Amino acid sequence: NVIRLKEDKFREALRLSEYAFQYKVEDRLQQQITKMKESHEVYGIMEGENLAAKLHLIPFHIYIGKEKFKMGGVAGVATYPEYRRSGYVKELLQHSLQTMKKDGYTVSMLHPFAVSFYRKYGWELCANLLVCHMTKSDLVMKKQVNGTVKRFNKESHPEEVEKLYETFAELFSGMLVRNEKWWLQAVYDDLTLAIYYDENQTAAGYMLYKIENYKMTVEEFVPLHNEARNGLWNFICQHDSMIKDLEMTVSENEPLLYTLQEPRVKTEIKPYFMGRIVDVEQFLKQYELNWQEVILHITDSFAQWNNITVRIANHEITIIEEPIDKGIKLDINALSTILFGYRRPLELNELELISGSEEEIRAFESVVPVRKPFIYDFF
Amino acid sequence: MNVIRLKEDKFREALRLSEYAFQYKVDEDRLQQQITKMKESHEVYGIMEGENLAAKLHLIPFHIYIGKEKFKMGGVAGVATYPEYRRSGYVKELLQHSLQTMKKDGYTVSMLHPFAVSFYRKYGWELCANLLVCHMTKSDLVMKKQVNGTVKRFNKESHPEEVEKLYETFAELFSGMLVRNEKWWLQAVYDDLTLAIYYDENQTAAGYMLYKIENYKMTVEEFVPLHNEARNGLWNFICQHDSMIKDLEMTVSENEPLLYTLQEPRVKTEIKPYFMGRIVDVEQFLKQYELNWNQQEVILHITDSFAQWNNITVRIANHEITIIEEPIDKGIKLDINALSTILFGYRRPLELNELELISGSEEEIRAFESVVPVRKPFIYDFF
Amino acid sequence: NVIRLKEDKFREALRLSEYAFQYKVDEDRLQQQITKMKESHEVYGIMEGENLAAKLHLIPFHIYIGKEKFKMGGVAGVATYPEYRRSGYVKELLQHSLQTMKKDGYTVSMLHPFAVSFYRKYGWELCANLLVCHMTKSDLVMKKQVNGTVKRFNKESHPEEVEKLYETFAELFSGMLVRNEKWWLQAVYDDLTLAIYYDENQTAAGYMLYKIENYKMTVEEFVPLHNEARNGLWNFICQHDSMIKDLEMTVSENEPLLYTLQEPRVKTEIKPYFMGRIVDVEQFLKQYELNWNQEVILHITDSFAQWNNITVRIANHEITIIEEPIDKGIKLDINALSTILFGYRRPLELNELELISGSEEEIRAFESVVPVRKPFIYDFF
Ligand code: NA
Ligand code: NA
Ligand code: NA
Repeated sequence: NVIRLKEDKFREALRLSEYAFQYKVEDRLQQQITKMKESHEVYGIMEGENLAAKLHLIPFHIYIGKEKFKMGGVAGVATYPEYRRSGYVKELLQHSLQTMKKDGYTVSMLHPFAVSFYRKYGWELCANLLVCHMTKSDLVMKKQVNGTVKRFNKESHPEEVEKLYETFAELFSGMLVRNEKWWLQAVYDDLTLAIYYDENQTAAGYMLYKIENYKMTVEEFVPLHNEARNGLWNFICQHDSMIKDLEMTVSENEPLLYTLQEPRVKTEIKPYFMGRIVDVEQFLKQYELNWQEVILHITDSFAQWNNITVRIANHEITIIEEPIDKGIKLDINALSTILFGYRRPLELNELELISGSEEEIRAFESVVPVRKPFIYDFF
Repeated sequence: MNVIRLKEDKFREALRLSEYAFQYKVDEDRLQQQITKMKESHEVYGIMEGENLAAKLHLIPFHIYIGKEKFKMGGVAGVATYPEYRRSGYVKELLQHSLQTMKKDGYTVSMLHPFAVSFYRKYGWELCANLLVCHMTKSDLVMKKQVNGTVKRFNKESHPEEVEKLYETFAELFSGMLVRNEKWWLQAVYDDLTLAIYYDENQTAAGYMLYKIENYKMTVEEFVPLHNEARNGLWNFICQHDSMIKDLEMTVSENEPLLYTLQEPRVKTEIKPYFMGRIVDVEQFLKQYELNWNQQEVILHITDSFAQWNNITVRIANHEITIIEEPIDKGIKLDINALSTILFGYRRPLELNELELISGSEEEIRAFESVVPVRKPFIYDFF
Repeated sequence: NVIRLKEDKFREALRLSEYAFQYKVDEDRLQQQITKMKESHEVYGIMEGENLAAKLHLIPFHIYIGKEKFKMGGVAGVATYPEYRRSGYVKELLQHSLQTMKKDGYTVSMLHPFAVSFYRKYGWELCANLLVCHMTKSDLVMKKQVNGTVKRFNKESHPEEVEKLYETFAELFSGMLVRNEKWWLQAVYDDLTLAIYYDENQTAAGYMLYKIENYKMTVEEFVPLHNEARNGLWNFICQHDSMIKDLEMTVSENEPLLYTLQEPRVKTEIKPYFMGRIVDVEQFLKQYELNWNQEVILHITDSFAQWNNITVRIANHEITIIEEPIDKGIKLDINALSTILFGYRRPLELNELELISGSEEEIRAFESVVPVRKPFIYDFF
């Protein structure tokens, strides 16, 4: 059934992409082709002579703290409506899971067209974006800062912005590992980069932004300390004559709004991305917790191999082959969201999506690290 | 030297100032109702410019829940001045006065809704609670599995005494929730809204909600389930209005998990800073305040520029909260704003360190963060 | 289960009307609802415990199907409080309303649906459209002048002659309400103004009901008996040209007025409006005149009104009921019979739509006998 698409069928694949996501790309068409050859694994199902459905699996890595996890990005999932009754996407999604397990992808992330559809197959919401809007009046400067701000574009890409990013990302779970090639091909789009440097010319924070029709849209705001935060804010304030509206995309852990003269500004939390644990035993081999014991009875209706019972005790992870009626029963969706830090054991317990004794939940709540998830990227 | 406690004959004049300052006209019937309110449950302070009331402030005696513990709370409300008088900063005088009164009377904490955050920040208040407002459409109203209980409806004239305990058990989960007697429910909460209680299999109350429906839109102003069954219970009740509504709007705490359970959880969801709180007397406040003992000593050097009795150094060690007389350079330096918002649970010692509004060693602050309870602030009332 | 509500519960019923339909009735105007319900409504309900859970009003009516007046049961104000929706009490009430209508001799039933799909399940079908069109100032172009005159009237000046005008119009259609003087005053007038066109001889020829507010004339009924009246009424609308920026008119699908404009391409929508149901087929057919200008046998299904699961013999200018089984003939349900007999959807259409089965012979014959009268209702309840 499921075949790995070769170079010939790529135009056909993109014709389905163009149809499902209602856009028309002609010269930029060869970029897509290339991106696919160079960094995607494109999977399809044929009906007769025609490509009926596709899925892309992009090899990635993510940060869960300092630890890098091989992560399989699911993207461009699509089917022509006439073949929807066949349910080809299900077959493809199952196949990608098997491929991932086989290649050593412990974890998967995707951007849902609908959440309920991927929820069905084990993916779960795992990260938000905070979008906040301010106006001209909000642009009050903080105390003068000693360092300097400098501006760059795709062409002037400074290698040092990559370190800044890494330092930031390691504070979270689910941030994408950005190589130079990623930065240039995916991050800049139509944006302008600005880096704040401290008193002795050390890079300390960065932002990605654009200005059009009197609106500054700030896509990434990354300060490593308050000085950097202050330095960058002041830089923004220096645009006050040009801008009527400011829009910023940040993490929930970003405390900038609090410092404003009038902190009651428009601020929306949008669930953004979904994640999934692919190979549990292999995932927990890498995952560091916080240190009576914890037994997890994990269920997974789409990936057979995650139907396991796990023992988290004494700085160790072990698989209980023939378990007993004791410990926490949970879903792969629940496990995935919990281990990303998106929902807490207690929360999903209140919601009745995981089960256990009062004591047992308290123990679980205690081992999962408190680190919050975030992803600044798109695919 | 300027502030007087307004007597009954001036209450009417105060309301002409209220109406001017908050751009509304009281209905003639309500006027006497607003006077009674003020006579009974408000202490109204003003400053005169000759013959006329120039500025005013209401101190409302309240109590709040911080966990299971009830703190005497000074509700600051109706702070107003006429524009022709605004140059003289009468409001600053009134507010400084209310603080002196609150200390005299044994209030430990104070809360207000600000016309401007910046203004009250200067005199010691900080933000302490947010509201989360969310908007759904008809297509979001998908039933959850059926529960074996039932929902009943109520109005002001049918006020059921179980709602009071439903509220209380919810409030006790948070910091800053208002303590509500019958009078308060009847006079301040129902407004134009409808009450609906969920009852379990045994006809036992398990959760409530307050809402109204106008022009195809349900505004749910309070949603309070005690457990998941009552959450589904009330949710399915909302859903049973599917034919009636295009739009739905709920005001909840950032702790309400309902959103996560929706078919398409990416709905419009906005966190607005709502309310401000201030510790009035630290020493008295901390005597009532349960901390989280589980790993080194924590000293706090507290600065309060407008209440000098809070300019103290605090020792948090053993199980005691002691006070240190000797001037010592060791420990955390923070101000009363910082301390208030921390103890409300609104911002963490860690967050305020990163922002450099408090200061100490990594270790000192790690242990500060450790002792302050994980409880979340919330307030559902308005005054 | 179902009780006929007494005077004493009418206040409680209105609280359910205020809830389900989202409105607050006035202090004084509350009593006029109570009165109306006493006087001309049969208000039915089910109780859960001590509380009213669900309600249905049956309003005794009569309608025009051509010149023939049929007794009509108007279903109005159907509602349930949401915490009882699981109990399906509205179903119980609709079933009960059907039995009553049967026993009392109502042959047909009409209602305005909050949701069509709901009433279809129980046998009601769409049976009438409204046509709404909007014009602007530049559309109010005078026609040639006519010899007749127009007079304005209100609730208190109610002229008897409008009643005959309405009747003459009503008789051309199927589904129009029979309007007594009382209905006119208490339901038709509202806040509207009656204008009447009189001809050369000072004989009433047509009427309109309209209101003008914030530069919009809304015409809710436009009823010219002949073209002189059409023109006369239209000229009267045009004299308001310095007063209006927008003109809204509700008319029957068959009102040709728009064809006559300078620019007939104005905003114009057909809206499905009302629903009807044949309550008792056997008794309805005894009054229903057909077209005999060849054998027509109908197997009728009605999953909600049991007494309607019959096969009708219609032929030899006659009406009989075949107790004997035979598969030959037209199979249709009550929604299909109902919509066909009002003249809303032809047999030919419903065949193409696979909603009725049979041979070409029988269908073309069926299409032949059902008269070509178009349905319409200018009223609301
Ligand atoms: Na981005
Ligand atoms: Na409220
Ligand atoms: Na009408």
